[PDB]
Amino acid sequence: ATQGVFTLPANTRFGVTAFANSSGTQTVNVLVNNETAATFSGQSTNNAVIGTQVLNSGSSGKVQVQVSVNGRPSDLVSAQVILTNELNFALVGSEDGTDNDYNDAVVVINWPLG
Amino acid sequence: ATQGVFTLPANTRFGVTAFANSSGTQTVNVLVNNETAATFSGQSTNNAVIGTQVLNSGSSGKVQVQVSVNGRPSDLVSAQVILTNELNFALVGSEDGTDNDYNDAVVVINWPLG
Amino acid sequence: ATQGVFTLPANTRFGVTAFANSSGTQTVNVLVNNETAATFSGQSTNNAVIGTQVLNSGSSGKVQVQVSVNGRPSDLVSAQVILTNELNFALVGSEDGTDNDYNDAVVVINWPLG
Amino acid sequence: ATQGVFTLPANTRFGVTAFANSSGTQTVNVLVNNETAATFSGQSTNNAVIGTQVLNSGSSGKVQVQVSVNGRPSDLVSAQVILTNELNFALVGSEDGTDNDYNDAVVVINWPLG
Ligand SMILES: *C(=O)C[C@@H]1O[C@@H](C)[C@@H](O)[C@@H](O)[C@@H]1O
Ligand SMILES: [Ca+2]
Ligand SMILES: [Ca+2]
Ligand SMILES: [Ca+2]
Ligand SMILES: [Ca+2]
Ligand SMILES: [Ca+2]
Ligand SMILES: [Ca+2]
Ligand SMILES: [Ca+2]
Ligand SMILES: [Ca+2]
Repeated sequence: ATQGVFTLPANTRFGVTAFANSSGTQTVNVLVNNETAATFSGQSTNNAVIGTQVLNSGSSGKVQVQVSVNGRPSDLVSAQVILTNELNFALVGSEDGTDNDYNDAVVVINWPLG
Repeated sequence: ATQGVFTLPANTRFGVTAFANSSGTQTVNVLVNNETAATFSGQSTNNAVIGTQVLNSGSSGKVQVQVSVNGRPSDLVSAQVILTNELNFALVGSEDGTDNDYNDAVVVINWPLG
Repeated sequence: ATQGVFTLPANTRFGVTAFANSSGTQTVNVLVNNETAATFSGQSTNNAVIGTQVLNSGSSGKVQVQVSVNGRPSDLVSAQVILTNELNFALVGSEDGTDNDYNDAVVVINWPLG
Repeated sequence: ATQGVFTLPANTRFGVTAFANSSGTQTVNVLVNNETAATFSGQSTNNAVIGTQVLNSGSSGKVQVQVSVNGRPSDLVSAQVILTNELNFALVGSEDGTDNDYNDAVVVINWPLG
Protein backbone atom coordinates (compact mmCIF):
# COMPACT_ATOMS: atom_id res chain seq x y z
CA ALA A 1 0.00 0.00 0.00
CA THR A 2 0.92 3.65 -0.50
CA GLN A 3 2.73 5.12 2.49
CA GLY A 4 3.89 8.60 3.38
CA VAL A 5 0.89 10.41 1.85
CA PHE A 6 -1.50 12.36 4.07
CA THR A 7 -4.46 14.64 3.32
CA LEU A 8 -4.29 17.60 5.62
CA PRO A 9 -7.03 20.20 5.99
CA ALA A 10 -6.70 22.72 3.18
CA ASN A 11 -4.58 25.85 3.69
CA THR A 12 -3.48 24.77 7.17
CA ARG A 13 0.01 25.30 8.51
CA PHE A 14 1.78 22.25 9.82
CA GLY A 15 5.17 21.32 11.20
CA VAL A 16 7.46 18.67 9.75
CA THR A 17 10.53 17.37 11.60
CA ALA A 18 12.97 14.62 10.61
CA PHE A 19 15.39 12.47 12.63
CA ALA A 20 18.20 10.24 11.36
CA ASN A 21 19.31 6.81 12.68
CA SER A 22 21.58 5.36 9.98
CA SER A 23 25.19 5.38 8.84
CA GLY A 24 23.78 6.53 5.50
CA THR A 25 22.88 10.13 4.77
CA GLN A 26 19.11 10.66 4.79
CA THR A 27 17.39 12.95 2.33
CA VAL A 28 13.79 13.69 3.14
CA ASN A 29 11.52 15.46 0.67
CA VAL A 30 8.16 16.93 1.71
CA LEU A 31 5.82 17.46 -1.24
CA VAL A 32 2.78 19.77 -1.05
CA ASN A 33 0.17 19.37 -3.83
CA ASN A 34 2.66 17.09 -5.59
CA GLU A 35 5.30 19.86 -5.54
CA THR A 36 8.29 19.90 -3.21
CA ALA A 37 8.13 22.33 -0.29
CA ALA A 38 11.13 21.35 1.87
CA THR A 39 14.21 19.13 1.77
CA PHE A 40 16.23 17.82 4.74
CA SER A 41 19.61 16.11 4.42
CA GLY A 42 21.69 14.80 7.28
CA GLN A 43 23.50 11.84 8.76
CA SER A 44 23.16 10.61 12.33
CA THR A 45 23.03 7.36 14.29
CA ASN A 46 21.74 9.13 17.39
CA ASN A 47 18.34 10.55 16.36
CA ALA A 48 19.59 14.07 15.55
CA VAL A 49 17.05 16.44 14.06
CA ILE A 50 18.19 16.81 10.46
CA GLY A 51 15.34 19.19 9.61
CA THR A 52 12.23 20.91 10.86
CA GLN A 53 10.06 23.55 9.30
CA VAL A 54 6.55 24.95 9.14
CA LEU A 55 4.64 24.53 5.87
CA ASN A 56 1.16 25.27 4.59
CA SER A 57 -1.01 22.43 3.30
CA GLY A 58 -2.24 24.66 0.45
CA SER A 59 -5.23 24.35 -1.86
CA SER A 60 -4.93 20.54 -1.92
CA GLY A 61 -3.93 19.55 1.56
CA LYS A 62 -1.98 16.71 -0.04
CA VAL A 63 1.29 16.18 1.84
CA GLN A 64 3.75 13.44 0.87
CA VAL A 65 7.00 12.41 2.53
CA GLN A 66 9.72 10.63 0.53
CA VAL A 67 13.02 9.27 1.86
CA SER A 68 16.04 8.61 -0.35
CA VAL A 69 19.50 7.60 0.72
CA ASN A 70 22.14 8.10 -1.93
CA GLY A 71 19.44 8.13 -4.61
CA ARG A 72 17.79 4.87 -3.48
CA PRO A 73 14.16 5.22 -2.28
CA SER A 74 13.65 3.84 1.20
CA ASP A 75 10.79 1.54 2.13
CA LEU A 76 8.27 3.64 4.06
CA VAL A 77 5.80 2.92 6.85
CA SER A 78 3.26 5.54 7.88
CA ALA A 79 0.06 6.33 9.75
CA GLN A 80 -1.90 9.33 10.98
CA VAL A 81 -3.17 9.54 14.58
CA ILE A 82 -5.58 12.12 16.05
CA LEU A 83 -5.80 12.89 19.76
CA THR A 84 -8.90 14.42 21.42
CA ASN A 85 -10.35 14.94 17.93
CA GLU A 86 -8.05 17.88 17.31
CA LEU A 87 -4.30 17.24 17.59
CA ASN A 88 -2.84 15.47 14.60
CA PHE A 89 0.33 13.54 13.95
CA ALA A 90 1.32 12.16 10.59
CA LEU A 91 4.11 9.65 11.19
CA VAL A 92 6.67 8.16 8.79
CA GLY A 93 9.39 5.59 9.28
CA SER A 94 11.79 4.31 6.65
CA GLU A 95 14.29 1.53 6.03
CA ASP A 96 17.42 1.91 3.88
CA GLY A 97 18.98 -1.51 4.44
CA THR A 98 18.32 -4.93 5.80
CA ASP A 99 17.94 -4.71 9.53
CA ASN A 100 14.30 -3.52 9.35
CA ASP A 101 14.44 -1.12 12.26
CA TYR A 102 12.57 1.38 10.03
CA ASN A 103 14.12 4.28 11.96
CA ASP A 104 16.79 5.27 9.40
CA ALA A 105 14.85 8.46 8.73
CA VAL A 106 11.90 9.18 11.05
CA VAL A 107 9.52 11.97 10.05
CA VAL A 108 6.92 13.63 12.28
CA ILE A 109 4.20 15.95 10.95
CA ASN A 110 2.03 17.76 13.51
CA TRP A 111 -0.84 20.23 13.29
CA PRO A 112 -2.46 22.57 14.23
CA LEU A 113 0.26 25.02 15.23
CA GLY A 114 0.07 28.32 17.07
CA ALA B 1 -7.27 8.31 32.70
CA THR B 2 -3.54 8.66 33.28
CA GLN B 3 -1.93 10.30 30.26
CA GLY B 4 1.70 10.76 29.27
CA VAL B 5 3.03 7.52 30.79
CA PHE B 6 4.59 4.87 28.56
CA THR B 7 6.23 1.51 29.20
CA LEU B 8 9.20 1.01 26.93
CA PRO B 9 11.35 -2.09 26.40
CA ALA B 10 14.02 -2.20 29.09
CA ASN B 11 17.45 -0.54 28.70
CA THR B 12 16.54 0.89 25.32
CA ARG B 13 17.75 4.19 23.90
CA PHE B 14 14.89 6.47 22.89
CA GLY B 15 14.53 10.00 21.58
CA VAL B 16 12.37 12.70 23.14
CA THR B 17 11.61 16.00 21.45
CA ALA B 18 9.26 18.81 22.38
CA PHE B 19 7.77 21.60 20.31
CA ALA B 20 5.84 24.60 21.59
CA ASN B 21 2.78 26.49 20.30
CA SER B 22 1.64 28.85 23.00
CA SER B 23 2.20 32.34 24.38
CA GLY B 24 3.22 30.62 27.61
CA THR B 25 6.66 29.30 28.45
CA GLN B 26 6.44 25.52 28.43
CA THR B 27 8.25 23.28 30.89
CA VAL B 28 8.53 19.62 29.93
CA ASN B 29 9.81 17.06 32.40
CA VAL B 30 10.74 13.53 31.34
CA LEU B 31 11.04 10.95 34.11
CA VAL B 32 12.50 7.50 33.63
CA ASN B 33 11.59 4.97 36.29
CA ASN B 34 10.47 7.86 38.51
CA GLU B 35 13.63 10.01 38.17
CA THR B 36 13.62 13.16 36.06
CA ALA B 37 16.00 12.57 33.18
CA ALA B 38 15.51 15.59 30.91
CA THR B 39 13.99 19.04 31.30
CA PHE B 40 13.07 21.26 28.36
CA SER B 41 11.83 24.83 28.47
CA GLY B 42 10.99 27.35 25.78
CA GLN B 43 8.31 29.50 24.29
CA SER B 44 7.12 29.62 20.72
CA THR B 45 3.88 30.06 18.80
CA ASN B 46 5.02 28.31 15.65
CA ASN B 47 6.19 24.91 16.66
CA ALA B 48 9.83 25.60 17.56
CA VAL B 49 11.81 22.69 18.96
CA ILE B 50 12.35 23.63 22.60
CA GLY B 51 14.25 20.44 23.43
CA THR B 52 15.55 17.15 22.04
CA GLN B 53 17.65 14.43 23.65
CA VAL B 54 18.53 10.73 23.78
CA LEU B 55 17.73 8.76 26.94
CA ASN B 56 17.86 5.15 28.09
CA SER B 57 14.68 3.47 29.34
CA GLY B 58 16.56 1.70 32.13
CA SER B 59 15.60 -1.34 34.16
CA SER B 60 11.78 -1.03 34.20
CA GLY B 61 11.22 1.00 31.00
CA LYS B 62 8.80 3.50 32.58
CA VAL B 63 8.81 6.90 30.89
CA GLN B 64 6.54 9.77 31.97
CA VAL B 65 6.11 13.18 30.31
CA GLN B 66 4.72 16.09 32.29
CA VAL B 67 4.09 19.62 31.12
CA SER B 68 3.66 22.69 33.31
CA VAL B 69 3.42 26.40 32.58
CA ASN B 70 4.52 28.69 35.44
CA GLY B 71 4.04 25.91 37.94
CA ARG B 72 0.55 24.89 36.79
CA PRO B 73 0.19 21.46 35.11
CA SER B 74 -1.33 21.43 31.67
CA ASP B 75 -3.92 18.86 30.71
CA LEU B 76 -2.35 16.01 28.70
CA VAL B 77 -3.49 13.75 25.87
CA SER B 78 -1.31 10.82 24.80
CA ALA B 79 -1.10 7.56 22.88
CA GLN B 80 1.51 5.13 21.61
CA VAL B 81 1.55 3.93 17.98
CA ILE B 82 3.67 1.08 16.57
CA LEU B 83 4.43 0.63 12.87
CA THR B 84 5.47 -2.69 11.26
CA ASN B 85 5.71 -4.08 14.82
CA GLU B 86 9.01 -2.24 15.26
CA LEU B 87 8.96 1.57 15.06
CA ASN B 88 7.38 3.17 18.13
CA PHE B 89 6.02 6.66 18.73
CA ALA B 90 4.84 7.81 22.13
CA LEU B 91 2.91 11.01 21.53
CA VAL B 92 1.89 13.72 24.01
CA GLY B 93 -0.20 16.81 23.52
CA SER B 94 -0.96 19.41 26.18
CA GLU B 95 -3.30 22.32 26.83
CA ASP B 96 -2.26 25.23 29.06
CA GLY B 97 -5.36 27.36 28.53
CA THR B 98 -8.95 27.37 27.30
CA ASP B 99 -8.83 27.06 23.49
CA ASN B 100 -8.15 23.26 23.64
CA ASP B 101 -5.85 22.94 20.67
CA TYR B 102 -3.66 20.64 22.84
CA ASN B 103 -0.54 21.73 20.91
CA ASP B 104 0.79 24.13 23.57
CA ALA B 105 3.57 21.68 24.24
CA VAL B 106 3.78 18.71 21.87
CA VAL B 107 6.17 15.91 22.89
CA VAL B 108 7.28 13.08 20.59
CA ILE B 109 9.12 10.01 21.91
CA ASN B 110 10.58 7.61 19.32
CA TRP B 111 12.48 4.30 19.46
CA PRO B 112 14.53 2.25 18.58
CA LEU B 113 17.42 4.50 17.76
CA GLY B 114 20.73 3.74 16.05
CA ALA C 1 11.26 30.19 62.86
CA THR C 2 12.87 30.36 59.46
CA GLN C 3 13.08 26.97 57.80
CA GLY C 4 14.86 25.81 54.66
CA VAL C 5 18.01 27.93 55.09
CA PHE C 6 21.37 26.25 55.64
CA THR C 7 24.90 27.64 55.92
CA LEU C 8 27.32 25.36 54.09
CA PRO C 9 31.10 25.65 54.06
CA ALA C 10 31.93 28.21 51.39
CA ASN C 11 32.90 27.11 47.86
CA THR C 12 31.82 23.52 48.41
CA ARG C 13 30.05 21.16 46.01
CA PHE C 14 26.76 19.79 47.29
CA GLY C 15 24.00 17.62 45.89
CA VAL C 16 20.37 18.75 45.97
CA THR C 17 17.49 16.32 45.32
CA ALA C 18 13.74 16.75 45.42
CA PHE C 19 11.02 14.14 45.81
CA ALA C 20 7.27 14.69 45.36
CA ASN C 21 4.31 13.13 47.23
CA SER C 22 1.33 15.26 46.28
CA SER C 23 -1.42 15.64 43.77
CA GLY C 24 -0.10 19.21 43.40
CA THR C 25 2.68 20.16 41.00
CA GLN C 26 5.71 21.05 43.16
CA THR C 27 8.11 23.87 42.28
CA VAL C 28 11.38 23.74 44.22
CA ASN C 29 13.69 26.74 44.02
CA VAL C 30 17.23 26.34 45.34
CA LEU C 31 18.95 29.66 45.98
CA VAL C 32 22.65 30.20 46.59
CA ASN C 33 23.71 33.60 47.95
CA ASN C 34 20.05 34.70 47.68
CA GLU C 35 19.97 34.03 43.88
CA THR C 36 18.12 31.12 42.27
CA ALA C 37 20.65 28.50 41.27
CA ALA C 38 18.32 25.62 40.36
CA THR C 39 14.60 25.05 39.88
CA PHE C 40 12.75 21.72 39.94
CA SER C 41 9.12 21.12 39.04
CA GLY C 42 7.18 17.88 38.89
CA GLN C 43 4.16 15.96 40.13
CA SER C 44 4.15 12.59 41.87
CA THR C 45 2.29 10.77 44.63
CA ASN C 46 4.89 7.96 44.76
CA ASN C 47 8.09 9.81 45.71
CA ALA C 48 9.46 10.37 42.20
CA VAL C 49 12.68 12.36 42.06
CA ILE C 50 11.48 15.49 40.29
CA GLY C 51 14.95 17.03 40.26
CA THR C 52 18.56 16.42 41.22
CA GLN C 53 21.59 18.62 40.74
CA VAL C 54 25.13 19.34 41.90
CA LEU C 55 25.80 22.94 42.94
CA ASN C 56 28.51 25.03 44.60
CA SER C 57 27.91 26.84 47.89
CA GLY C 58 29.78 29.89 46.61
CA SER C 59 31.31 32.79 48.55
CA SER C 60 28.59 32.89 51.18
CA GLY C 61 27.78 29.20 51.74
CA LYS C 62 24.15 30.28 52.15
CA VAL C 63 21.69 27.93 50.49
CA GLN C 64 17.96 28.27 50.77
CA VAL C 65 15.16 25.99 49.57
CA GLN C 66 11.71 27.35 48.72
CA VAL C 67 8.65 25.32 47.70
CA SER C 68 5.46 26.52 46.04
CA VAL C 69 2.44 24.83 44.50
CA ASN C 70 0.62 26.95 41.92
CA GLY C 71 2.42 29.99 43.32
CA ARG C 72 1.40 29.28 46.92
CA PRO C 73 4.44 28.91 49.22
CA SER C 74 4.33 25.70 51.15
CA ASP C 75 4.99 25.55 54.86
CA LEU C 76 8.54 24.26 55.42
CA VAL C 77 10.20 22.01 58.03
CA SER C 78 13.99 21.65 58.00
CA ALA C 79 17.03 20.46 59.92
CA GLN C 80 20.67 19.57 59.35
CA VAL C 81 22.34 16.39 60.65
CA ILE C 82 26.05 15.51 60.63
CA LEU C 83 27.34 11.94 60.77
CA THR C 84 30.85 11.02 62.06
CA ASN C 85 31.65 14.76 62.04
CA GLU C 86 31.91 14.61 58.23
CA LEU C 87 28.72 13.58 56.41
CA ASN C 88 26.12 16.37 56.09
CA PHE C 89 22.48 16.22 55.19
CA ALA C 90 20.31 19.29 55.01
CA LEU C 91 16.69 18.14 55.09
CA VAL C 92 13.51 19.95 54.00
CA GLY C 93 9.85 18.97 54.28
CA SER C 94 6.89 20.90 52.90
CA GLU C 95 3.14 20.88 53.07
CA ASP C 96 0.93 22.30 50.35
CA GLY C 97 -2.43 21.47 51.95
CA THR C 98 -4.13 20.53 55.22
CA ASP C 99 -3.27 16.87 55.92
CA ASN C 100 0.18 18.00 57.22
CA ASP C 101 2.10 14.97 56.07
CA TYR C 102 4.86 17.50 55.12
CA ASN C 103 6.08 15.16 52.36
CA ASP C 104 4.54 17.04 49.43
CA ALA C 105 7.98 18.14 48.32
CA VAL C 106 10.92 16.57 50.16
CA VAL C 107 14.34 18.13 49.51
CA VAL C 108 17.64 16.52 50.56
CA ILE C 109 20.99 18.31 50.34
CA ASN C 110 24.15 16.30 50.91
CA TRP C 111 27.87 17.04 51.08
CA PRO C 112 30.80 16.51 50.72
CA LEU C 113 30.72 15.03 47.23
CA GLY C 114 33.37 13.15 45.29
CA ALA D 1 27.44 -0.08 67.17
CA THR D 2 25.13 -1.45 64.48
CA GLN D 3 24.47 0.96 61.60
CA GLY D 4 22.12 1.04 58.65
CA VAL D 5 19.24 -0.75 60.33
CA PHE D 6 16.01 1.04 61.00
CA THR D 7 12.64 0.03 62.45
CA LEU D 8 9.95 1.48 60.28
CA PRO D 9 6.24 1.36 61.07
CA ALA D 10 4.78 -1.90 59.80
CA ASN D 11 3.27 -2.25 56.32
CA THR D 12 4.32 1.23 55.20
CA ARG D 13 5.43 2.36 51.73
CA PHE D 14 8.82 4.10 51.86
CA GLY D 15 11.26 5.54 49.37
CA VAL D 16 14.88 4.45 49.18
CA THR D 17 17.38 6.34 47.00
CA ALA D 18 21.14 5.87 46.62
CA PHE D 19 23.97 8.19 45.47
CA ALA D 20 27.56 7.30 44.52
CA ASN D 21 30.71 9.35 45.27
CA SER D 22 33.67 7.02 44.59
CA SER D 23 35.86 5.49 41.92
CA GLY D 24 34.50 2.14 43.08
CA THR D 25 31.25 0.67 41.86
CA GLN D 26 28.86 0.69 44.79
CA THR D 27 26.29 -2.00 45.30
CA VAL D 28 23.52 -1.12 47.70
CA ASN D 29 21.24 -3.87 48.95
CA VAL D 30 18.09 -3.01 50.85
CA LEU D 31 16.77 -5.83 53.04
CA VAL D 32 13.21 -5.90 54.37
CA ASN D 33 12.53 -8.40 57.15
CA ASN D 34 16.04 -9.80 56.59
CA GLU D 35 15.27 -10.53 52.91
CA THR D 36 16.73 -8.68 49.94
CA ALA D 37 14.07 -6.25 48.70
CA ALA D 38 16.01 -3.99 46.30
CA THR D 39 19.51 -3.86 44.81
CA PHE D 40 21.17 -0.77 43.35
CA SER D 41 24.49 -0.79 41.55
CA GLY D 42 26.50 1.95 39.93
CA GLN D 43 29.54 4.17 39.96
CA SER D 44 29.88 7.93 40.10
CA THR D 45 32.17 10.52 41.63
CA ASN D 46 29.53 13.26 41.19
CA ASN D 47 26.64 12.15 43.40
CA ALA D 48 24.72 10.50 40.54
CA VAL D 49 21.56 8.70 41.61
CA ILE D 50 22.31 4.99 41.23
CA GLY D 51 18.86 3.82 42.32
CA THR D 52 15.47 4.97 43.59
CA GLN D 53 12.53 2.76 44.51
CA VAL D 54 9.48 2.47 46.68
CA LEU D 55 9.34 -0.51 49.02
CA ASN D 56 7.03 -1.78 51.78
CA SER D 57 7.95 -2.00 55.53
CA GLY D 58 6.26 -5.31 55.83
CA SER D 59 5.11 -6.99 59.03
CA SER D 60 8.44 -6.48 60.81
CA GLY D 61 9.21 -2.98 59.60
CA LYS D 62 12.88 -4.06 59.81
CA VAL D 63 14.77 -2.25 57.00
CA GLN D 64 18.52 -2.63 56.65
CA VAL D 65 20.94 -0.99 54.27
CA GLN D 66 24.17 -2.76 53.25
CA VAL D 67 26.84 -1.48 50.89
CA SER D 68 29.59 -3.47 49.21
CA VAL D 69 32.36 -2.46 46.81
CA ASN D 70 34.02 -5.19 44.80
CA GLY D 71 32.60 -7.64 47.38
CA ARG D 72 34.10 -5.92 50.43
CA PRO D 73 31.55 -4.40 52.85
CA SER D 74 31.78 -0.67 53.44
CA ASP D 75 31.72 0.82 56.90
CA LEU D 76 28.37 2.48 57.49
CA VAL D 77 27.18 5.49 59.46
CA SER D 78 23.48 6.04 60.00
CA ALA D 79 20.83 7.99 61.88
CA GLN D 80 17.10 8.63 61.70
CA VAL D 81 15.59 12.14 61.86
CA ILE D 82 11.93 13.10 62.37
CA LEU D 83 10.57 16.53 61.57
CA THR D 84 7.32 17.93 62.91
CA ASN D 85 6.75 14.46 64.43
CA GLU D 86 5.72 13.16 61.01
CA LEU D 87 8.32 13.27 58.23
CA ASN D 88 11.02 10.60 58.61
CA PHE D 89 14.51 10.36 57.14
CA ALA D 90 16.61 7.24 57.54
CA LEU D 91 20.12 8.21 56.41
CA VAL D 92 23.21 6.12 55.62
CA GLY D 93 26.79 6.99 54.71
CA SER D 94 29.44 4.47 53.71
CA GLU D 95 33.22 4.38 53.40
CA ASP D 96 34.97 1.96 51.05
CA GLY D 97 38.56 3.17 51.49
CA THR D 98 40.87 5.44 53.49
CA ASP D 99 39.80 9.09 53.19
CA ASN D 100 36.84 8.77 55.61
CA ASP D 101 34.47 11.07 53.71
CA TYR D 102 31.75 8.43 54.24
CA ASN D 103 29.94 9.51 51.07
CA ASP D 104 31.07 6.68 48.78
CA ALA D 105 27.49 5.44 48.77
CA VAL D 106 24.81 7.68 50.30
CA VAL D 107 21.35 6.28 50.87
CA VAL D 108 18.29 8.25 51.81
CA ILE D 109 15.16 6.51 53.06
CA ASN D 110 12.10 8.65 53.60
CA TRP D 111 8.52 8.15 54.66
CA PRO D 112 5.58 8.51 54.68
CA LEU D 113 4.88 8.60 50.92
CA GLY D 114 1.81 9.71 49.00
C1 LIG E 1 -4.26 17.74 47.19
O1 LIG E 1 -4.29 18.83 46.69
C2 LIG E 1 -3.27 17.75 48.37
C3 LIG E 1 -2.11 16.80 48.32
O2 LIG E 1 -2.14 15.61 47.53
C4 LIG E 1 -2.55 14.42 48.26
C5 LIG E 1 -2.57 13.21 47.33
C6 LIG E 1 -1.62 14.14 49.47
O3 LIG E 1 -0.27 13.88 49.00
C7 LIG E 1 -1.55 15.43 50.28
O4 LIG E 1 -0.58 15.20 51.33
C8 LIG E 1 -1.12 16.63 49.47
O5 LIG E 1 -1.19 17.80 50.33
CA1 LIG F 1 17.64 0.36 9.01
CA1 LIG G 1 18.68 2.51 11.79
CA1 LIG H 1 -3.98 25.91 23.89
CA1 LIG I 1 -1.65 26.55 21.09
CA1 LIG J 1 0.32 17.29 52.31
CA1 LIG K 1 1.56 14.31 50.59
CA1 LIG L 1 35.75 7.37 50.80
CA1 LIG M 1 34.05 9.39 48.28
